[PDB]
Amino acid sequence: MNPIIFIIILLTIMLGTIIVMISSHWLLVWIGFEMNMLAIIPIMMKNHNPRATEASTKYFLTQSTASMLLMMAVIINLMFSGQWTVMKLFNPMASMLMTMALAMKLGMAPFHFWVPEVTQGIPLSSGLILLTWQKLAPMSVLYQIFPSINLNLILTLSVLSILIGGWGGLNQTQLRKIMAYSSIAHMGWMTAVLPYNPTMTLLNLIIYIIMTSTMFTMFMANSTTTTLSLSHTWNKTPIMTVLILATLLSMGGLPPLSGFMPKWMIIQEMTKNNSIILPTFMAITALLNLYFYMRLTYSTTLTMFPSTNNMKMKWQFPLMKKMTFLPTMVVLSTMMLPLTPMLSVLE
Amino acid sequence: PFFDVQKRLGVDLDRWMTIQSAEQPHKIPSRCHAFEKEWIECAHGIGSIRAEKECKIEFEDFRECLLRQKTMKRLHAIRRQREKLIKEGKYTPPPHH
Amino acid sequence: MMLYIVFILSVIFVMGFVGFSSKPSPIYGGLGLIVSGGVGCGIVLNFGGSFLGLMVFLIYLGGMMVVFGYTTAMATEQYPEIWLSNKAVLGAFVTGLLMEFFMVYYVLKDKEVEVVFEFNGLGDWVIYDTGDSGFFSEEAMGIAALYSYGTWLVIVTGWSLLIGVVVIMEITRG
Amino acid sequence: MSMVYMNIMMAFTVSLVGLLMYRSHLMSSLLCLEGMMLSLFVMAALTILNSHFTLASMMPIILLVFAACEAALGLSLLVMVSNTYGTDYVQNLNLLQ
Amino acid sequence: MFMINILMLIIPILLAVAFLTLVERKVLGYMQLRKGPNVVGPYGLLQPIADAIKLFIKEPLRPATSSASMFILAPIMALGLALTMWIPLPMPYPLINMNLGVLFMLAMSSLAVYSILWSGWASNSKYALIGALRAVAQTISYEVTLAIILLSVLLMSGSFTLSTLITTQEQMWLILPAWPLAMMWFISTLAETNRAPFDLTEGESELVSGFNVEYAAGPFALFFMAEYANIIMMNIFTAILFLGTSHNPHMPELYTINFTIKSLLLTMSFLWIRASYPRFRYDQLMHLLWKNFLPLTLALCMWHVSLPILTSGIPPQT
Amino acid sequence: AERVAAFLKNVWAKEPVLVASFAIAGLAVILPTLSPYTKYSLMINRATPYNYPVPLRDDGNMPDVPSHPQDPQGPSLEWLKRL
Amino acid sequence: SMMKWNRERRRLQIEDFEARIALMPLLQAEKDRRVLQMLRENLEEEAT
Amino acid sequence: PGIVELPSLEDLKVQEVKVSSSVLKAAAHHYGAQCDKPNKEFMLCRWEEKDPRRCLEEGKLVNQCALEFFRQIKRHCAEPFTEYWTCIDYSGLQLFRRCRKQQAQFDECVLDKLGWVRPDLGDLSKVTKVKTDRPLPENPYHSRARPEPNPEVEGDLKPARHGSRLFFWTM
Amino acid sequence: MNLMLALLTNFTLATLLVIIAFWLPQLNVYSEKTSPYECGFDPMGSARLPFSMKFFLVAITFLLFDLEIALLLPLPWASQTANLNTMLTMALFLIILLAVSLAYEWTQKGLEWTE
Ligand SMILES: CCCCCCCCCCCCCCCCCC(=O)OC[C@H](COP(=O)(O)OCCN)OC(=O)CCCCCCCCCCCCCCCCC
Ligand SMILES: CCCCCCCCCCCCO[C@@H]1O[C@H](CO)[C@@H](O[C@H]2O[C@H](CO)[C@@H](O)[C@H](O)[C@H]2O)[C@H](O)[C@H]1O
Ligand SMILES: CCCCCCCCCCCCO[C@@H]1O[C@H](CO)[C@@H](O[C@H]2O[C@H](CO)[C@@H](O)[C@H](O)[C@H]2O)[C@H](O)[C@H]1O
Ligand SMILES: CCCCCCCCCCCCO[C@@H]1O[C@H](CO)[C@@H](O[C@H]2O[C@H](CO)[C@@H](O)[C@H](O)[C@H]2O)[C@H](O)[C@H]1O
Repeated sequence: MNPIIFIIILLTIMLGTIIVMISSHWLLVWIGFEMNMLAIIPIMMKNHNPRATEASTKYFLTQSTASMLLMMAVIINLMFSGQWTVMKLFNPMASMLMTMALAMKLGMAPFHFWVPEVTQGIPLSSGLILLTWQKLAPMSVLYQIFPSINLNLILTLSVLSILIGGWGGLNQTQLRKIMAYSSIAHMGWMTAVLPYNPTMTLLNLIIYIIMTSTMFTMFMANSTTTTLSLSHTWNKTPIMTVLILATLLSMGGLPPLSGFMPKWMIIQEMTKNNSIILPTFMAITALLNLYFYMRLTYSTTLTMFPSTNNMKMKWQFPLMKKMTFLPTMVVLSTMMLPLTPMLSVLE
Repeated sequence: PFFDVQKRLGVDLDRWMTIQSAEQPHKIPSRCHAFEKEWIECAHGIGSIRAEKECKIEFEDFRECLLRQKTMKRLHAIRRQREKLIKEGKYTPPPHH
Repeated sequence: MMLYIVFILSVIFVMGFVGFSSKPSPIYGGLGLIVSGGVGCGIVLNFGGSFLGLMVFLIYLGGMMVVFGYTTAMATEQYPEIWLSNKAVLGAFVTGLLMEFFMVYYVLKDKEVEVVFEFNGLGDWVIYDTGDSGFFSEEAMGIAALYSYGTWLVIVTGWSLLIGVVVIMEITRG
Repeated sequence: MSMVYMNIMMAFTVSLVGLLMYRSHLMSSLLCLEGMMLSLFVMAALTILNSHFTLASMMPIILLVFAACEAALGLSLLVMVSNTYGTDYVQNLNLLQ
Repeated sequence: MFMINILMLIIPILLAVAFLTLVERKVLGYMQLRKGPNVVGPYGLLQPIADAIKLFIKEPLRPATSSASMFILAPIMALGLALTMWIPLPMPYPLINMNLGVLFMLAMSSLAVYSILWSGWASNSKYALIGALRAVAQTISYEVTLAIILLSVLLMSGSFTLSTLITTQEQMWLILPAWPLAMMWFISTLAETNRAPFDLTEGESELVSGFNVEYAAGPFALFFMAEYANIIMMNIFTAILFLGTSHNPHMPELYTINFTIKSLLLTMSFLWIRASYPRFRYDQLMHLLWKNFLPLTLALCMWHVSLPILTSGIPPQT
Repeated sequence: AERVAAFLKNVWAKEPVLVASFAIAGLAVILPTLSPYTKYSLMINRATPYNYPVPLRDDGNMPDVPSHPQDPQGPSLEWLKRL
Repeated sequence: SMMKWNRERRRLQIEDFEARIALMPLLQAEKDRRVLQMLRENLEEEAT
Repeated sequence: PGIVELPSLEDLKVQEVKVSSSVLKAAAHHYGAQCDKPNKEFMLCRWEEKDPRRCLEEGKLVNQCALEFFRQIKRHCAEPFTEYWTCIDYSGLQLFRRCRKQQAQFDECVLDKLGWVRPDLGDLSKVTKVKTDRPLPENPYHSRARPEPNPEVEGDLKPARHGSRLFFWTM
Repeated sequence: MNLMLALLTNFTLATLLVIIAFWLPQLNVYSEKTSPYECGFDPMGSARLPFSMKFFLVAITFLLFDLEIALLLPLPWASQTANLNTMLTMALFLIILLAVSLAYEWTQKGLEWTE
């Protein structure tokens, strides 16, 4: 891939997301989704190996099916309303189809099976796009149709995502599958608060993106994709292990780290609506996420695993990866709890 | 939209196609033009929570124009009865019907 | 009987879908899809969309022609499967036709049928517009407005088609 | 609703079940995807034509344009899957278990 | 009176096709310094009848490995669709007056391709398969260029109605303002009809007989009839598209006379071209269309979009 | 101007088909700007009456609106009669 | 030549379009009466 | 939901202009000039009332002026007019351009006898004013009273009292 | 109706000719006569074996080009718009982007058949 071609394709991925976000017409929203899927597959196939081919095919089949259900909902909405405006849907069957269509696009459980596999099959840079940028467009549509979403359906997906994400991460030794299951679990929190306060869905989304972007950027820096490969970081870049520790604890929602904020704010919103059993269940089940974050901090930062002799050759060479924005993202990933009231800007 | 860049910049990218009461080529009106306009003008500015309740009449009529469900039920009721009366030798259609 | 023209075409429409949804050899799946495109064009034509109908037929005829070529290269086996050659294909094919027949039988037996949702079986002509005396086609004016009104739609569609060429070449350059 | 909708909606459902219930050939599933667009195209056209909403008469055309892109995208992936395993069978795409 | 009209269309077509085979054999004979049929009937006039009778009393064959239903279906589509291509032709009055006759013929011509694909495939023999996939290649070559060539011409006519092409050319043939398009259209019709130098799906010297190598007797005859009916129809369409005949509503026969002469001469030129050139290689046909005709057709399409506007010559919708 | 001529003449010898295409494509883009007739195309499209000309309710102060189709007031198509 | 003929055809189209405009008031009046008569006929049959 | 009010069959009866479309097309241009005033008032009524029942009376004056128009042609120009629409009737598209010679004969006949002048190209497509005594309809859409708008939130914007007031935060 | 009548007659005549062709001639069917043809010697393998497509990339590009015509075919109607300034710009825009896509595939050797 010619560098100019990569930029144009990369700009098209953003263009499709932006089209969804600025569109007031259901057709243009669907077009934006198609444009996004068209441009992301070549990024997935960038390295041209059988695994990347499998991931791209599994991704394409899933996203195509969601687009069909989404467009079906739009046409049903047109029959029962005669209009195309992006807003609440006027038919409950259309609401179900759109909600499920967006659930597949996000990778929410039980439409989650593709997220672990696609993420594992593609490079880290592509996985970063998949688990962060690709969340924006479906969430922005959910942010506009939520008044007509069936409450039981959306909360059922949120609960299942948190459980399935929590349990799925416990068995993983690959860093890309850990980030996939962690992503599934975090998506559950975003949609659980969606019916009550959409602002806290945006807050959780932004903070999830900052923390996920930081973790992928640190994995890219040392070119690590397994738990054991990451366990050598202490012997080359000690500073990196400390940043991984702080970021991982934040992702686990431990105060006083930034990652505690979205969980804190979502519990507040749910209790204000006399929803007590669900936030309690959610917070406890999120302890599964913390458990398999803590294993990574054990093998990465708090202990020292054995090295290999050839590691000494890497002591003589500096990191040359861009690590774009890493110093800023890690500070935002960890030291933002004192600034929590700034969430009103999202209002 | 999520980001209303269209309103901010004043450009009009897709609002033109959103409703059937908007300006059409050569002013060809849609079949339910009047019903849409009434519902859009009833609910303008007051929000969906209020509009769901205070514009049911306008919406209910508009829905009838779109899918004609009440009308077709009425015709099936009339047609079904004629079958009963024609088949019983009770009513006879006039020449023009 | 002729008043039910659109319904009769829609019955063949579903039957074509059962043809390729049962998933025999893609040679026969393509045939099923060509039929559905044909009577699908007929359905849209009978609603006043001659241009829309003929084009979906034209586009799908070229698409299945590419599919036929790809089937002989990448989706062919020694004994391509017909609807009668496989129990899973025949079972799906039979199931879809019986589910189609019964829906037809009730809606014709009663002039209404309930299949999850209420459908009126009075014939599709009853919903048509009564008056009409414009000296033009409405579909043509609406479609032709893509270039005056649909400036934004042309940009996004033109870009996507251009990117599509760039993308397919990246994907297929191993 | 009108009776045509019953069969067009049924057609979409048949292809949806067709897509979700795989066999071996990945090509067969790509046809079920083109089947769903065909029914979506037809059902959109009936609604738009019947209601006399002129400006959306271009909507079904745009629908086909982005169906062609998906089919071209799907066929491209099938080329690379076939070049790897020598068939388009979907059971070969299980490295990532 | 409409059924009689249908028979007055298709029976003469089958007679014209029968005698086109005689005219082809004679014209090629004399261009090859020989005579061609002149024994069976005076000047070979009974030769087409003898060939027709002989084929339909010859034994048909169903190959052992063939797919029966598609094997028989394919020749029926071929002849059925070939005759369907004639119903919208204004001669000067069409049998069926369509708003979109031009697009109807594009759709039917695309459908007629499958009578080649399915006959070659259903035959389940290698030479048949090779011929069938050449048909796939040939359609990919010309279909995109053919439609855009038509669109450029219709931008001067303003309509998709075939009868409006008669009105557009009332003062002058469209070949004057569009001879570059007429050139590329004429080639495209040779490719579209699998005619030499683009007779590739059959390609005698390479594929024995190509897509219909396994067909015999009557089923073979239907394919042969369909081919020659398509030759005449596409030259009528060329004559209507570029050599418009003036129509007098009170003397419609005079249109039909001048119109027929032009179509005969254009059909004669197909035979003339067959006697003159070697065959293309079928990847060279793809490059001819995509690398030469397509860039020029795209440019002329923009030119003919702009020209009516900049000259204020936009035609009417009617 | 000499470097371009060598390239231009070179492509006339190797790819005359592409030289002709770009030239025609260039004319399709430029001439509409420089043509004195392009303005009339929109006026003729404007003057074609697809719809009924709905009358206006006369209120008393419409000097330029005609009362009868043959009255002098209103747009005239004399420019088109002579075009 | 194509320019000049197509200008004439546009002039001929307007003339044709103006004839329809002249008759539209008469046809519209007939249409209104015809629709109302049909409905009134429908209404009476429905009563019995 | 009400019983649709439909007029009586006597209130709908009128003398019908029972001539073919080729007859109407032949006389359309002169008919447009001669019967403009009743026609324009009737068309103003339909696009204002939006109801065929509210315009019946003006729709009868359209026919009475059409019959009077065709009665004058019969009195003075029956034969020249009869050739002309016959020529129009022959054409499959009823084209004017195929009957220019006969159109002339009818055109100078109505000029000499009746003083009628043919409208120029573009005349019949003008938007014209029309005086009427029918009052302007006030609720032609039969709209209900619209819901009241939400009471406006206005006044002077002051800082939030004690800031965000989020848990412990003092700002 | 007329069109449906015309189509039925066309395919009815074709089917009648096939029926006559199959039931009029005297038949003598045996295995060697109906065996697959291949120049006198038995076929070597199945004709259902995969047949590689060398123009596969052109075939996919045809699907994308074959939809440009649907977008361009409305042009004769679009030329009747009042807003010709916007028209001509958008019509020329589409064709140029189609030309650019063709140039890209051409310059990147996408139209060359694989060996
Ligand atoms: C104020 C409001 C906000 C409140 C939220 C909490 C704020 C803290 C958030 C921290 C954000 C991450 C930034 C942490 C900076 C860590 C700097 C450091 O520890 O020294 C790095 C040291 C490098 O070792 P060296 O080889 O000598 O130097 C190479 C680099 N030039 O590395 C090492 O050599 C150490 C290797 C052994 C690993 C020891 C692990 C246990 C000690 C970790 C302490 C940091 C814990 C951070 C976790 C969050 C704590 C709240
Ligand atoms: C995943 C498979 C997807 C398959 C999709 C199949 C087609 C789906 C059709 C969706 C439209 C069905 O529409 C469903 O039935 C009728 C439609 O009048 C409605 O019927 C009901 O709702 C309306 C509400 O005013 C009233 O008539 C009344 O309350 C009741 O009749 C339902 O409220 C609607 O939800
Ligand atoms: C990579 C992207 C490539 C994008 C390329 C886009 C190329 C577009 C080139 C401009 C095409 C239109 O160019 C423009 O056409 C209109 C005519 O319609 C002309 O406009 C002229 O005619 C119109 C009506 O026809 C009159 O209303 C107007 O008074 C007059 O100026 C403009 O003078 C000309 O500048
Ligand atoms: C707006 C419509 C009209 C504009 C024209 C649009 C289509 C433009 C087509 C691309 C033109 C430039 O791109 C093309 O790239 C290839 C590189 O492989 C060049 O070079 C190649 O072409 C020719 C034919 O294939 C070969 O003989 C040559 O060996 C090879 O180098 C072509 O000479 C050039 O024409």
